[PDB]
Amino acid sequence: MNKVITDLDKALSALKDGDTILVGGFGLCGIPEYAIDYIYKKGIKDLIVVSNNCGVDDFGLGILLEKKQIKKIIASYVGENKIFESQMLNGEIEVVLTPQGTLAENLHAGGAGIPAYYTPTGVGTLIAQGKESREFNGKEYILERAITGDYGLIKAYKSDTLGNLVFRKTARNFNPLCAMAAKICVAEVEEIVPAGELDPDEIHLPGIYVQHIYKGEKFEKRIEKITTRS
Amino acid sequence: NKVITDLDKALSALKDGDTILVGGFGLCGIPEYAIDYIYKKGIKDLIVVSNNCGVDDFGLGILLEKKQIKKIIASYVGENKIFMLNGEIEVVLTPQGTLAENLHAGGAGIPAYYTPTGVGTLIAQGKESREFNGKEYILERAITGDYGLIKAYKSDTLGNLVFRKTARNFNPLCAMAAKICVAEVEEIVPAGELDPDEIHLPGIYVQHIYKGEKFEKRIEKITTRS
Amino acid sequence: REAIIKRAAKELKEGMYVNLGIGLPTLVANEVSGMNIVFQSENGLLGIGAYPLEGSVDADLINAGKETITVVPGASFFNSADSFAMIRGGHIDLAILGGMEVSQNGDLANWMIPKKLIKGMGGAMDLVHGAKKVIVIMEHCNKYGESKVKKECSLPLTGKGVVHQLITDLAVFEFSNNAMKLVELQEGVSLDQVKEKTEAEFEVRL
Amino acid sequence: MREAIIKRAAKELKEGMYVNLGIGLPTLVANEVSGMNIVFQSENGLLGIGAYPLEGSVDADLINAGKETITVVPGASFFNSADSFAMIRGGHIDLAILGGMEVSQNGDLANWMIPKKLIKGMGGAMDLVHGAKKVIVIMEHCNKYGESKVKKECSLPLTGKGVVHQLITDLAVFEFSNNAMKLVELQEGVSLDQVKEKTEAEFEVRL
Repeated sequence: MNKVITDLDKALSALKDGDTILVGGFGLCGIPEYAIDYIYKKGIKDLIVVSNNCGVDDFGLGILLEKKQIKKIIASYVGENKIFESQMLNGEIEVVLTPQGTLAENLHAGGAGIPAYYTPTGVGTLIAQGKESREFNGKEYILERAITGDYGLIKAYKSDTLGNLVFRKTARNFNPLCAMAAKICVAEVEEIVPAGELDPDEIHLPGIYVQHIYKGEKFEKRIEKITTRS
Repeated sequence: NKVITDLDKALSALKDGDTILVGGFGLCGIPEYAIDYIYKKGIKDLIVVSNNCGVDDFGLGILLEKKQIKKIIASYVGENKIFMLNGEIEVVLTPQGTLAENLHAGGAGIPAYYTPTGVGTLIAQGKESREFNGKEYILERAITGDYGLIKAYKSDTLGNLVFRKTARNFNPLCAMAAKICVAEVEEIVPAGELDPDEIHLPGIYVQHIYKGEKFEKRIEKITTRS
Repeated sequence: REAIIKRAAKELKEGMYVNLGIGLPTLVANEVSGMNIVFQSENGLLGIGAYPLEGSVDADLINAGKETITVVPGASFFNSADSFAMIRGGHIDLAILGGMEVSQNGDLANWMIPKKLIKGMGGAMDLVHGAKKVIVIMEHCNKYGESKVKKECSLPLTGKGVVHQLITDLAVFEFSNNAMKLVELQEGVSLDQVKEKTEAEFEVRL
Repeated sequence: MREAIIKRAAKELKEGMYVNLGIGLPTLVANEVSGMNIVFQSENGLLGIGAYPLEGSVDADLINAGKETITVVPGASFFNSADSFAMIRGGHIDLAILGGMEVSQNGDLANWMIPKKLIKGMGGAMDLVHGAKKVIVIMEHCNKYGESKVKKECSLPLTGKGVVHQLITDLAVFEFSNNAMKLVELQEGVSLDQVKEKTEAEFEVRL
């Protein structure tokens, strides 16, 4: 049961126009650079993308906007991409803005086999439009639906050969969520270790959720704003 | 520093009728000292949420002696004999996955959610059902409680916890869904000794931390090989 | 009974994630030892290993049946909600369960006997819905000669139309669209023998 | 302007609190509380935010909600995005401080969108306004046109309805109870009449 691959095609070859991809990362932090690069070079289009952000103009999911490869995106914030808004205003891309916690939980629900759940978040706003509303215990909630995808594209720190993952710092974010909610999950990592090397009690994402493991040679890890002290 | 040397510091205000969420799976990962404080003090009419009731002479089974539990929400009593037909205790049997997710929802501010589990059984009785994509799901409600009583391996002074093996189970869920959580642990270390990426439960969920001298950690069925 | 376990062992395939329910299904682990298989424990473990050595026992490590166990290399631990997210989320390939009764509609009753045995469902109701394939293994008749393969269950259901495959000491049945079908006879069992000890209506495919 | 807002907002931070600071103005409040035991939460999966790193301790994998490189305090923890928002939505954060474009007399808040002008998204703001035990908005009292940002009804898309517990501006401090707004404090060198004059929202004077 070796999930390790040295060529992303062994993973993404079946990815086609119109597919739904769940993509980890918060800004440029914890993004799957290689899978994104792979999609960029292969030219796949009419993609439905689920991700917290769109990256930036020249990096992350943003590079997919160049050939207009994304038809629709579900995200809680963008803000950093001029090329993005250009396509948004023109309407070349459908944008569904979702409260960040709703996006996260929708993904959780999708991986956990929960079709829908109620949330206070978004009550009495545009987000509530077209959604069932209920009262529970004297409070107002709206119905949110699970999100699932064809491919999860995630980034992590280490994997073992079983696909058990550990992330590091804030790089983790949405990555495990994108894994569990996707039919096929491809994890790219900085290091791959033998089964047994990751302690069972230190493991963040059980390998059952990872179909393919890919070790990146160099991740750029671009920083949007470098802030230091003294 | 949430560290206490006396359980009464954490539990003094727990009264009759209170709802308590108790961690552990069978006898594995049970808050022995907390259960013990309650047996001694004789709190009555408790509503208890725990996956099991423990066993006749240990765990939650303890409280049954003096009948301190009026109502218990659990998924399995199977290991317990004395454990109802009297009617002195109301038992709401809940599917384990639903129990876990109810608690999780309680800690996460989610009032209700749908699950396929229990459809077409007695479990669905008196609950809303609904269809999503050709499948039926029933609506389940969050569980919350006044006190979480949980067991973990190790804590720092900020209440960050790590659990050990299958001892984790329900424990973190009980903490998150409870107003006041007290955790009993085998080791306490200074803040900074637990790696940020190694922590199972962030200390924000833990109001009090208690180091037990000795946990019995009883084993129900000891099975060995060759 | 060996015929049950061995026949069930053939349903396991390399690379599967499998949950074995308590009772008969736990014995299946011993027949599969030459395979690459990950066993899940609903109490929060992926990667159940062999039972430990006397003295190597650890109280913090047990299976869903409360037995002391060990883990395999690359095992992972998680909490109960994580655990049933995995199960409910459809990530488990195979769940093998025991039963008191199975009906022709694929219904399983395995948790209670009214005013007799009340113990509980545990995680069985989650498993019957979540698992990609659900297999029930069970003795065909009880102590007293009563058929446990029925037109409809007389005991409270664990699930309705949730059983894909049923394996008894007599036969092997499969379930498709409310219909039960006999697909195999156990060695030394006759079609007539099965038709006799089975109340459930089924179409024979052999 | 901002100084009086920030320093007054800082007074709301108490020992032992778990706090979430929204981007923009609120982040500045951390600077006024340099030695205090307070845990700052970052919605991207960290509890225990800490100072910006020294040169060379810069780590791309470690950032705040604002995509800035940071460090962590002792006893920090990392977790995933669902967990972060479970913590927030579940009511575990004592205080969320947020900026705003408008606040209505009913406690309504608009801070995520300006139609056909500013469209970025709401990020975690919608989650925070409901979940936090106390929600404080800190805002300049009037816009660049000298127009009141404290209104009878918001003109901008709502971040949340009746979510604001306390509103701190460069002019005054207001509190909300019963879908009703009270002026409980005047900022230094500000007159009751200046506030009445610069406020559209109807309020009770509780000085």
